[PDB]
Amino acid sequence: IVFFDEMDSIFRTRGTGVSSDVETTVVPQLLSEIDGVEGLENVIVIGASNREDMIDPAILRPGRLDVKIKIERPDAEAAQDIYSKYLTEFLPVHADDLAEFDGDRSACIKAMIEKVVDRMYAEIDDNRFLEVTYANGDKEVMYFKDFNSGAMIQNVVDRAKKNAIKSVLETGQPGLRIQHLLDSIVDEFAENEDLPNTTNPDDWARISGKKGERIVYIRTLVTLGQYL
Amino acid sequence: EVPDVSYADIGGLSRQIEQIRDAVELPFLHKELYREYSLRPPKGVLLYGPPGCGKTLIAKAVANSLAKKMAKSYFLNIKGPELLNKFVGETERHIRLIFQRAREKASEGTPVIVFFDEMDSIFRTRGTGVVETTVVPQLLSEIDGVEGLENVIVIGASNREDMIDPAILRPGRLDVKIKIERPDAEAAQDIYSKYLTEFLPVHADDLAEFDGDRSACIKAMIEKVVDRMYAEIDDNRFLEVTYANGDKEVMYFKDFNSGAMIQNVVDRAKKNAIKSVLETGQPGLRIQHLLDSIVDEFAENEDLPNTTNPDDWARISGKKGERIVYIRTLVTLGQYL
Amino acid sequence: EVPDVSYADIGGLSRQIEQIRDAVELPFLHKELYREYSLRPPKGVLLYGPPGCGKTLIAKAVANSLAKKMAKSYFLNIKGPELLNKFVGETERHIRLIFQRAREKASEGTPVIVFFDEMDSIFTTVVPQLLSEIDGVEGLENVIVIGASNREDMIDPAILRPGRLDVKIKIERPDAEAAQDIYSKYLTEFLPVHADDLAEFDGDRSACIKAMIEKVVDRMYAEIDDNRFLEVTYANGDKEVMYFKDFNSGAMIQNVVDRAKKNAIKSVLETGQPGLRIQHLLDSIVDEFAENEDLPNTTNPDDWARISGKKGERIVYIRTLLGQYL
Amino acid sequence: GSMAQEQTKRGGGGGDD
Amino acid sequence: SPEQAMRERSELARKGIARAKSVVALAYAGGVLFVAENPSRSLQKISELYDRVGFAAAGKFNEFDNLRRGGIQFADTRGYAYDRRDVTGRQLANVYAQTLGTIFTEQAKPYEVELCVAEVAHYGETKRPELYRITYDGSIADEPHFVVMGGTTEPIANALKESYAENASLTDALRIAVAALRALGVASLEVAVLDANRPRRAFRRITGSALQALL
Amino acid sequence: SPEQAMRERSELARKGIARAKSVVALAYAGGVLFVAENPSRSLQKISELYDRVGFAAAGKFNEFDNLRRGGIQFADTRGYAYDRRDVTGRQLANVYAQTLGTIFTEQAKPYEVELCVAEVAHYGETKRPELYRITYDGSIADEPHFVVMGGTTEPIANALKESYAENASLTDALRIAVAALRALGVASLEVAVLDANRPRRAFRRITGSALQALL
Ligand SMILES: Nc1ncnc2c1ncn2[C@@H]1O[C@H](COP(=O)(O)OP(=O)(O)OP(=O)(O)O)[C@@H](O)[C@H]1O
Ligand SMILES: Nc1ncnc2c1ncn2[C@@H]1O[C@H](COP(=O)(O)OP(=O)(O)O)[C@@H](O)[C@H]1O
Ligand SMILES: [Mg+2]
Repeated sequence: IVFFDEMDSIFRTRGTGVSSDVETTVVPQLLSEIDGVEGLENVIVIGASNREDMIDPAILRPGRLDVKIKIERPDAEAAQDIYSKYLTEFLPVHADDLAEFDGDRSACIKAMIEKVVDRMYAEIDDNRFLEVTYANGDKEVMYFKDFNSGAMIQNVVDRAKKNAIKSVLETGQPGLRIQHLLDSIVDEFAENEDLPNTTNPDDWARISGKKGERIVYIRTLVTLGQYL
Repeated sequence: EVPDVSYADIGGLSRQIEQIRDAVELPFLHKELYREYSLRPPKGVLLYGPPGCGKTLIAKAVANSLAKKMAKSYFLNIKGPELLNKFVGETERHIRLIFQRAREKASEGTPVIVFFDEMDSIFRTRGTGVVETTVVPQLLSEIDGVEGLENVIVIGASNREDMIDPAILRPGRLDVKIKIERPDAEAAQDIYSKYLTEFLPVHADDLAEFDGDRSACIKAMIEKVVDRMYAEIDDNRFLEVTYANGDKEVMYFKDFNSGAMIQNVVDRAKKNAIKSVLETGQPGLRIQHLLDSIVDEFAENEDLPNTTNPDDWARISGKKGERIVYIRTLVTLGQYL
Repeated sequence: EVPDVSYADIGGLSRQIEQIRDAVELPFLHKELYREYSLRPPKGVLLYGPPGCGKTLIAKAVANSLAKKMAKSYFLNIKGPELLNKFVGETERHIRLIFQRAREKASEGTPVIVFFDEMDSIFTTVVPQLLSEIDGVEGLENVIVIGASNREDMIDPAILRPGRLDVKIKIERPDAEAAQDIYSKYLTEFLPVHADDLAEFDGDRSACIKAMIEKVVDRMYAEIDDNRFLEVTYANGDKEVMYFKDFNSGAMIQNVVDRAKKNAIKSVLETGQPGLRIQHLLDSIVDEFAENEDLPNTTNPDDWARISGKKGERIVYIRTLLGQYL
Repeated sequence: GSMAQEQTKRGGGGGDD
Repeated sequence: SPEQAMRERSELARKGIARAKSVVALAYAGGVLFVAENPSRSLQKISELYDRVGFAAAGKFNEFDNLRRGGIQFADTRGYAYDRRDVTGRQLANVYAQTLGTIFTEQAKPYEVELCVAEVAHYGETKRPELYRITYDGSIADEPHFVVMGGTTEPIANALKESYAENASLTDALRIAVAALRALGVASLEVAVLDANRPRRAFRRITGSALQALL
Repeated sequence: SPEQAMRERSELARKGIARAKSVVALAYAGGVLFVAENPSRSLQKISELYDRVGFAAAGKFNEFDNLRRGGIQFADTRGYAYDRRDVTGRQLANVYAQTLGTIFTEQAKPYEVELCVAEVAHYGETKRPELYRITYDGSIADEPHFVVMGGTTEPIANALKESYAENASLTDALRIAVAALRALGVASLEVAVLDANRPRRAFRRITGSALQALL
């Protein structure tokens, strides 16, 4: 297995080289060697990149990169599955959370996992992340769910753990609470909402293809007489 | 040297095979006949078209057919970036040595074919660079010098013919151009037949419908899958092209079909068959496997605009006449009586 | 290039040959007359005529004739679309480099013809640079600037102003007589001929070749069902049919000759009897017209002008062969 | 109508003494 | 380009007619037979227009019922203004053509409808049944044997092409029409006739148990 | 831009007149002869306008029939307001020209129609037949011998130019007109005359077996 990571720097589309670097001499060598004058087995090249548009069409030609795999944004069930990986029974849990479940840690863990996703994917006023104006002028209110990721889940879990450590250091009560997770998720959303350009253009292209209208504006939802 | 390839493996390309026979095989088979009519043999043949349409396949097929047709022929394959050395020397020495060896083999009497693959890497152009700028002059001089030899033939292939400078493509050196178009329904059927052989295991359910007639079952399956792939179903919509004067264009998958995609469809169907025999224990292949392979291939290639090529866009704009403004990737009232 | 194209090489262009002679060779015999008169001979010849045909061949012929007169010859051919370096003034630099090479060649006592082709693609722009370079090279009267363009209307009249490119020459299609000339130039007497066709002319090879050329030219220049190449629609909607006589070109005729030779070789290697037959010529004509249906006619772009300029009127729709209307 | 910046590619060179 | 935009308008109307059910009308010995695939019991796609003139339609119900009503209005105003025997299927067809053309060019959305106007001779009279098909743009076509409207018309039109027989009785023409339509019970069929033998009002529905016996 | 709208309107109307069947009208001994290529039996492209004034058209049926109706309206209102012998082919032609000058510049889509108004003398009177041709722009042309409308006019016009003969009988003019039109049986021809010999109403259709005998 030869793994090419970030196939955007090389494997670029021939031509369109505004920068003086010459990709028209290196990528034909890759095309000739991968295909081969004589077919060669037992060697598989795997390429991972988040910019599939910049890749040259000849490389993505079937029979040369025949297997193509798209990893998409997680949904609610995928969010629960990802949370189950990080929120483990081995993680210390506060006595109050364990109290109502009578010492059954698995039930408490899965209940907290469900509770976190119940608000993370919820569509309320506080979760309105972005608003987009289409060519028709119609506007859609995109929430943080559309831009959710497994890395975001890991960051939320890490922030909750850090808050639990701070609480243990200051108050002295060991354990992790659900309110720690709520604070972590709201703080993470607040941190990530200041940046409007945080996704690749492929998401915008997919949205335009779904709506059918051209995207022209993006806005952040941060926030005369005779009156009696 | 690549053996085990012939025109019989390539299907759906009839005219182009005849042309490549005329340009290459005929001068070697008949020399006095050419001299009688004072017709100079074509020295250079270039192959262009959409990617994966079979330029290298035709190249190796003609290389083998030249050896098999005569009643000792030498085929030379060299790539662009292969003849590039970081030192100031050997950048041109290697090419001159290669052509001298080609002339030596021609003097020995054995016909020699030089195959310049991916001519976009080298010989493309010198004006747009944004020494590589000193490759095409001496190459053109050497080709002009070797033109007099009867048995020397130069073959080139390239996905993008626009990047190649017309100086090498002027009448003379590269006098023959061959375009390999995307397959159509009959070509698709031929390509499917080139792979869906009777030697592949077939499930008892499909085979019983033809009373053990393997050929009839296979050809019926090929026709069925070809009809399924080229049908204008709503599931087959691929692209939406926008023209400001025009209403719009609709592009289906059939506009970007190629033989490599057919081969991958067959491979995916066979993989599904293997998984089926592993999960249920029933050996053979089914039509459902082919249909699932087709739909999976379409879904897999739905997101990527990779199938589109500058040649395809040039054809579309020379068909509609209006420059494209936007390309969209399609993906999934009342009281009607 | 080798000055191998003589006057006999080009046919049907005798008046063009004489016009070129008047434009080029006349001042050489009267250079002392211009010097006494303090004059400037015109060194600008704009050859505007049919599309892909033999328009450039006339430039190869005047070069050969000029080589003959001083009895070593250079012909700098530049294509127009490939000269374009759109990005940022690279094309202006390329034009300066071409003219510097022309000046260097003019330093040597060998006549040099600087020819530009497909100049209708181009023309605040590169035009002032071209005019400045032409004015600079005007001092070198030995160097002759020859431009070709199939669309005289699109050419900017600035280059057509009096002075540099004063001499404009029109070119035409191959006429039946010119077709017989061009066919004779490739179909020479040395080509093998069929014995059965010789029986019709008692073994006179030259007469047989002439009769065969006349026959093939007549058939190709005939209004028959075999000449349905183009169908023309109009705003008035008078759908008419163009024939193989129209859009005829020498380069296409050479291709027809090449295909006929290939077909004759195939017939010799298959049937066994050597010789040439009219069937070979007809098959070559059909195949070459089938091939030529592609290059000029994608029929949506640029074909409207390519047919309207030659015919003389704009054509709404071209083809290749609501409701409640009553 | 755009400007470009060049990146050089060094060529091998070796001398003795 | 208005012309390219018109191609979109034609496609939208064609899409609406396909997004629906199929109707057939064919000539038989006693007149003309309408057989439509209709699940509802209240909403109908076949209607009397005048004494000897019937009407079938396929598309968007509110619109072809709008046309149904307009045609009824027209026919009765003429019949009263002149006489009953002066209103002919030909006039009606022509009015529908003018109206669908005006709608197709002037209104925002074109009527996604397809119409068939049928006429038979008067009582004790002899004359061949006339079928006209009016399309969404205003085009009108004179049919000698049968009209098929809405949905996928090719298979039904071909099956009828093989099975059709002039002077077929009512039962045979019903079998042919249901068979070609399948290419359905009394609970999913709307069947009516323009019986040329009736003295005045020729239109007559065939429903329930009588329809059950006929098929 | 007035120029671009004028050249766009002009090339669409013309892409409709040449997108239709062909009609000819020519003078012969007994008056004027209209011969049109018409497959339908109900839809007609030749019509009486007034006692001695006939009308032929080529284009979009709903529109030239709209003009047919408007002209009938006009002629009858004049004839009643003043007298029958006061309505002339010249007035009618002029009204059609004004109408096709107003429609072309004011309506959304120009009428894609080509009109020919014909007139003969009254009974027992002597005068040459008059043919006028009104184009979709609103121009009117005075024709001495024949008018050709719709489809490929130039090949048909060339044949009539060779075959035309003044004072040809009805049968000869019919042969000439059908011949030049071919450049078709009684089931694909619409033939009518403006017979100058009739006492009042000059227009008269020639159909069926009588047409069969004439051709
Ligand atoms: N009739 C056919 N024409 C073209 N390709 C075919 C045909 N039948 C099968 N193929 C498959 O198409 C694949 C691509 O062939 P080939 O390598 O010649 O394309 P290519 O010209 O090299 O493409 P590129 O130039 O983009 O690399 C082959 O693996 C072959 O199995
Ligand atoms: N009058 C002619 N006599 C001989 N060959 C001619 C003549 N006219 C055209 N040709 C042929 O046309 C080709 C030359 O084309 P050229 O003038 O160089 O370019 P272009 O096709 O762009 O005008 C050759 O095949 C040549 O033999
Ligand atoms: Mg290849």
